[PDB]
Amino acid sequence: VSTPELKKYMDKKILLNINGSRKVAGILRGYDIFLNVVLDDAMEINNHQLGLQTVIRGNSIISLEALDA
Amino acid sequence: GWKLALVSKKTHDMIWEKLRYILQTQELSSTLRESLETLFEIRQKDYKS
Amino acid sequence: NGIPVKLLNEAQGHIVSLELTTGATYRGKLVESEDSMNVQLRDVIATEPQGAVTHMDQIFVRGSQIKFIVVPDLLKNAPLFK
Amino acid sequence: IQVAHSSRLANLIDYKLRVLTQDGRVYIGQLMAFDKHMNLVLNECIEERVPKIKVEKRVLGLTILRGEQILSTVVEDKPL
Amino acid sequence: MVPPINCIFNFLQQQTPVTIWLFEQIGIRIKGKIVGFDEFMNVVIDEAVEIPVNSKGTPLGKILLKGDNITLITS
Amino acid sequence: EHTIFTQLKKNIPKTRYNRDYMLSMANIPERIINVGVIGPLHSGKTSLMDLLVIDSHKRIPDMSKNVELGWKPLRYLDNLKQEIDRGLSIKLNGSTLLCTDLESKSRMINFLDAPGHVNFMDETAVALAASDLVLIVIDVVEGVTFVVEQLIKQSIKNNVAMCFVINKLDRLILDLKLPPMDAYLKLNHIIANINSFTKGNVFSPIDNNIIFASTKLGFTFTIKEFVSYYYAHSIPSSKIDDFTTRLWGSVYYHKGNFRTKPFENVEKYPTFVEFILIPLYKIFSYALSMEKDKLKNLLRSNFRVNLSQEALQYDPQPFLKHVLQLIFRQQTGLVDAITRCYQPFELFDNKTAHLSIPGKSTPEGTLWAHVLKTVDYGGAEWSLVRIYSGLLKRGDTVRILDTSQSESRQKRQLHETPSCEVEEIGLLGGRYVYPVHEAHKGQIVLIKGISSAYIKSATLYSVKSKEDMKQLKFFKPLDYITEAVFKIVLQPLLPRELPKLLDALNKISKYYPGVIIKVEESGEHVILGNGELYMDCLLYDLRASYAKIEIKISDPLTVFSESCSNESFASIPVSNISVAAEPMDSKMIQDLSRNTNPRKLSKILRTEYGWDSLASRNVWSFYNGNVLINDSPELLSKYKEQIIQGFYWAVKEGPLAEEPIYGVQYKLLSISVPVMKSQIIPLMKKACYVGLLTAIPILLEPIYEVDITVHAPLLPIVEELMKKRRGSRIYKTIKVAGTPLLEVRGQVPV
Amino acid sequence: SQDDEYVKDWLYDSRPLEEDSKKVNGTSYKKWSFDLPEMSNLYRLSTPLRDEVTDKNYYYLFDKKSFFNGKALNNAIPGGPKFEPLYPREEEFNSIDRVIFRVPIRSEYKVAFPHLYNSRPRSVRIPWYNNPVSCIIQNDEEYDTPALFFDPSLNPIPHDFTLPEDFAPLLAEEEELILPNTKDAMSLYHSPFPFNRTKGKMVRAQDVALAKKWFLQHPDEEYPVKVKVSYQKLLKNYVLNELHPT
Amino acid sequence: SFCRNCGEAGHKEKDCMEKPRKVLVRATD
RNA sequence: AAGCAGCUUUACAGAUCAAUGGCGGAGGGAGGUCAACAUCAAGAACUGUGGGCCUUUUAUUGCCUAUAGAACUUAUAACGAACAUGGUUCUUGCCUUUUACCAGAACCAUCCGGGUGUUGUCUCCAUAAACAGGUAAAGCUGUCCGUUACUGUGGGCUUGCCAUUUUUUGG
Ligand SMILES: Nc1nc2c(ncn2[C@@H]2O[C@H](COP(=O)(O)OP(=O)(O)OP(=O)(O)O)[C@@H](O)[C@H]2O)c(=O)[nH]1
Ligand SMILES: [Zn+2]
Repeated sequence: VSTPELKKYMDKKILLNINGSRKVAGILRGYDIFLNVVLDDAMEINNHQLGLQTVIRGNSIISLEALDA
Repeated sequence: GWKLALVSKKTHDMIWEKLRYILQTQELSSTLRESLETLFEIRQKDYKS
Repeated sequence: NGIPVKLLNEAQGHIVSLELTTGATYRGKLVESEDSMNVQLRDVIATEPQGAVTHMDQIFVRGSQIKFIVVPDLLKNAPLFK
Repeated sequence: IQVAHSSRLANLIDYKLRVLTQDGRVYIGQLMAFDKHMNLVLNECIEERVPKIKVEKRVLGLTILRGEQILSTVVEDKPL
Repeated sequence: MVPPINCIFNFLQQQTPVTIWLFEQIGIRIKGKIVGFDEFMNVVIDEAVEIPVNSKGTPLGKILLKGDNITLITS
Repeated sequence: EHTIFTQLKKNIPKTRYNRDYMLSMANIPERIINVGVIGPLHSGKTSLMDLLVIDSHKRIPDMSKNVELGWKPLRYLDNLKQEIDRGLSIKLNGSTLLCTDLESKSRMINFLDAPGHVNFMDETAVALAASDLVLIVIDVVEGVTFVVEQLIKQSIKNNVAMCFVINKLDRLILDLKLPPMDAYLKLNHIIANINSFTKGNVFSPIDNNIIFASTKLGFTFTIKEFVSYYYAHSIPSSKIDDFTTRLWGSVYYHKGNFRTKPFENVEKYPTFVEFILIPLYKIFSYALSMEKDKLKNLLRSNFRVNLSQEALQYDPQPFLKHVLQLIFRQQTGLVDAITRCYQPFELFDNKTAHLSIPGKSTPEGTLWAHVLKTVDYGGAEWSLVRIYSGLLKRGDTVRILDTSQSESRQKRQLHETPSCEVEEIGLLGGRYVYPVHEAHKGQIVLIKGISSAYIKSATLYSVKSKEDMKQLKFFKPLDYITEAVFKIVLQPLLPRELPKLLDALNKISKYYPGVIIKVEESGEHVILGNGELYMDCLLYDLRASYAKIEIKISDPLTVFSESCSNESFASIPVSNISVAAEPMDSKMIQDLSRNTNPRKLSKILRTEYGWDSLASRNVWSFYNGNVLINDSPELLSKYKEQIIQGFYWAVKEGPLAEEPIYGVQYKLLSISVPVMKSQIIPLMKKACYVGLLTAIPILLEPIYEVDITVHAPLLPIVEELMKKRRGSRIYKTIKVAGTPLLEVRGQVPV
Repeated sequence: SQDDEYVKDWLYDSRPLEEDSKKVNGTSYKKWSFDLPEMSNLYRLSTPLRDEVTDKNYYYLFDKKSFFNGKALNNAIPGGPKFEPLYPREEEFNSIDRVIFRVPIRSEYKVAFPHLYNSRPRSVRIPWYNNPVSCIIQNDEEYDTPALFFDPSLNPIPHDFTLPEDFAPLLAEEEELILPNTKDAMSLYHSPFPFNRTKGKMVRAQDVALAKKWFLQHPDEEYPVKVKVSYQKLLKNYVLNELHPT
Repeated sequence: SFCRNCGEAGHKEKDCMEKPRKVLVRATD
């Protein structure tokens, strides 16, 4: 019923934390009522970059920190 | 106005109500609105002129 | 509304702990807790079950993988119960 | 360890509950709040983990528990 | 705000190559195009290739993708 | 003889909440919301705080049976004896309450009853300087007056949040006898005026912007409150939000549908009327007139409450207040409105910057608090302090800077402070002081030991290091909304009681902020205040609480500022610096009276008012109302601040009647200069005096703008009073909608 | 009949409702409580002996405290009584050399704002500054108007998603916005103390002051000398009784 | 105006002589 | 807010006709121009219980805390939505001395009365309420007696309802 109010959290370099103790880097380009996450891709978790913009199903995300200081 | 009030008060009341409706529950013109306002004012004093 | 969602909304600002399904026990201030429990933390220290300890600025959690949250004992007294 | 002829969780509120969880942990302590999802907000929570023996005992206090992580709850005795 | 709804519409517009990670599906990536759409994550991808990752090319054809298994949807 | 105040901690009222929990959550900077409720005269805002206080506390001892019924309003924050017998609020008096949202997120709210009488509005400015959010309580039967317009404009100009408790709905339903369609058009007219006088911000009961109330009758309600109490079970729980956003407006409802246009054969009421007002109209009319044995069935079936056996045998006004306190069962939705209106990040960073210097931030180790005013609270004197950073304790050494000295040290901050220790700290309760050891960030509190080392407002700060006072921000001298104009001249009757009166005036210059006390030559004391009721409350405070001596006071007098209106026919030098004088433009003096480096000033003056370039580049400084223009650069800038201090000392006390000089521009044409500074400042003031008197002088008269509410057939009588008093003109006669009143926005000299 | 139907059975008794039990405490006759039709009938029959002054703002210069200020300041009010000066007061600062004469200070100013317009007041009670502007509609048309209508003195006002069909408003069971007692109950609701309520205790027959209403108002119009002297002297007795709580 | 009680002119409801429903004078003295 | 599950209730159909356990009972209701005792002008101000702390011996004072209660009047402050009278002293008037006065103040009083609590008495209407200990008072307690503690009909609601990411229909 409640939508995520990340509207002052937009365009942040996010360290995601997903299934498998893995991490995803991405700037916060857009979201919606499911909290699916559009993010511009970066070096993903010796290290590699795949994708251009990713739509993230939120059930993958264990947590996410904002490295944007 | 005054005469109307004296004789057919109910009728006058009805008329007033109608006017009010026109003012509020209808997209009236500016001039029309002004006229309505004037009428209301007159009613308040009961035809001073 | 759900009573623990209210009690998490009433703990917004104190130092709460957060055990997750990956075991990543976070601890710090609370910022947000919606009806669907998006939990946000400032001044948060992180402790893993493996012994990994980190510190970070501000974190978001999507609530689908939260085990439990340790509320402080300050909210036991008042006011949502009686 | 006793009980009355109880019907549902709300009439047995504040009691000394043992709570079984999916992750091999047993939470013992009193209750203060529930929900539709059996979201127990335990009053004086003590967490019991068994690393492979010895019951790793942990003091928590007042904890909101998300209900999907819960397996089943046990009623022990009266409070106070 | 630009939605992931309209971002999957932009994936429909573009059909650029795809590197999907999958939720509790470790050594399988799905590559190809993104065409479908639902109010849920129901989509479709034809001529899909399931790639295990360094952490070969396994034979696979079409996929109707029922979205209970998704970590990434990228293009 | 002075207050109603509970000194005893065994006789403070118990709360439903726990006050120890209230302090225990007070450390959180984002919970505590400061509400300074400001209003017009007699808006019910004190009565609004009665609802919150009676909801919070278990048993107030001051509630008699006339209150527990609900006959006489429990004016609980009106504790001064002047506030008792005048029937007004005269000083800032609020409370600290825990208050729950509809989500039951309970927060500490520090209320502040701004006095709403228009000659008290300086202290309302205190409440505007103290508050994150403001409940602008608005009469229905008077509507948006000019005072409402200025409170809106000033709360926008202080970067403070906006909520409107539209009070007095029973005066629609019972005083004005209005039908629901006409009262709905009345509320449309009020909210349309509100959304006109606010710049780009829509307020509507669709949002949580506007709360409705009639606070004599025990209730207030948001539409979110009313839907979430009573339509929460008839509607499935996913459809609440887009229902509450279809209540207010021209939305209609027959059976399940929602057309914006009305229907054909049923012609019925809008959704707002039929879902909000029409049950509320039926509540009022059935609590008054219906037989009692049917009211229990209606309030049990519909509103799910029970009338007790004591509640059956009440009287119509307390029975109706008890019915409304069962239906609108508390004041929760008001607090949910205050919660959903104010955000900390988007408003607080500019609200901490308007009443200070706009800077980056402060460290959280150092302390930074705004001492708003001393208060003559119960017992001794306290000091109303909002902590913007840090943590105060009892016995904390802290430095105090009176804000009159806050500009000049700010210049020294561009590029020593009396540190009085805190004696005691208590929460600003109402008629009780709850002593608290620790006051946190964002918590309005009262402090004893500070009230000596300053006069009106202070910047209370503790610094721990050397470089952390470099980035410190000082608070401005608090912009009171009306200048003190109404003058009395004061002298004690016996000359031997002269020092005590001085001490009394010291207390007054602390207690009442807007009064300014000028000590003249003859031993007389010019006392300047905002108006008449301000002055006789001031003089009761002299003659009965502070001095207890007998006073000779003069008549009503006025500041009579001296000014210019024409060319000066002579540029005559004076020796003991030949300077002319020109009048300011009317638009320019208006733009300068709202107190609005050099390249921005030169570009604004040259592209707005039509200035010369030589006049725009060559300006010393601005005192308010009057500018100083230049026409050997070392000899100019060698005595820069000496010329400007002589200019200040000249325009503070003019040539004719020792008066301020307001509205004259000085053109320093030339200067003939040869221990020098003692012959520059009085030569500068003689030069300014000659420059004034070479033009033909005018004596300026302050003009009150008048608010008049009069029942319309008593309208020409007002013109009689506007005629028989000279200088008085009616400028705008407004028909206040839906009421028999007229608002006249006239003007009259002071 | 048919206008005084609720009270005629018991208006003219020795004690009106001493025998009945649902209206009165008992035959000791020490408490009373009325139904609103009985109460509205008692309101309507007693037009000549009640307060038609229902506004409290009418007593601006005419309060108890206003008369206390008139007494303490040797000062007359036109409708108000005159007294002795409480203080025998006799004899640079407040001379005509230093006084701007613009507003002649009428004594109504000196009783209205007593600390401002008086050099040297003492024993002065703080006067009740005004009530808000009582906009009470009087409904004085021959029992012809409903209880809720738009009065002739009122200024005019110059301005998918679905739900269940059985989703009703609150109080949708009843159609009538007003009742046959609503026009009477609203008139009762704005009345002063005797009629403002429907229960109370028995204030005795010598303690129900009926003419006290008449000299606490202004004199009506063009009454002669002796009658204005009567109003002034009865106000003088009233204020000498209110100054001294025994 | 006239009387609300009886409709006759001259007096008000507070000084009407008929009971509220919803001439010759001893003079020349 | 129709229904079902649950809980509670009375009319009950039922297990014992036990030992239990809840509720209710261990001498009524309405009152009365009935009186008796309190109590009613104040740190906005009240008591109950308990702890702790200070005198040179812990006594009568006075505080800090914990909880349970504050009936009656009180804010345009007052038991009374009304209002008299008397005394003393001072200051005015009438004056021809006092009483009787004019009329203001200050401090006191006296009268018509009033509220609330408890006790008792009286009137009207009714009617396992049995035994034992005490106080200034009560089912206060012990023994004890009805519906009845284990189901179903009939009422009330304190609740829930009428797989597709964030819990309950699978990592
Ligand atoms: N008829 C009616 N009167 C009301 C209502 N609400 C308040 N009042 C009256 O309005 C008065 C408002 O006075 P307060 O609000 O207590 O004092 P205040 O508003 O702080 O006064 P100021 O500070 O001078 O503005 C109250 O004394 C009430 O008698 C209402 O809803 N209906
Ligand atoms: Zn008549």
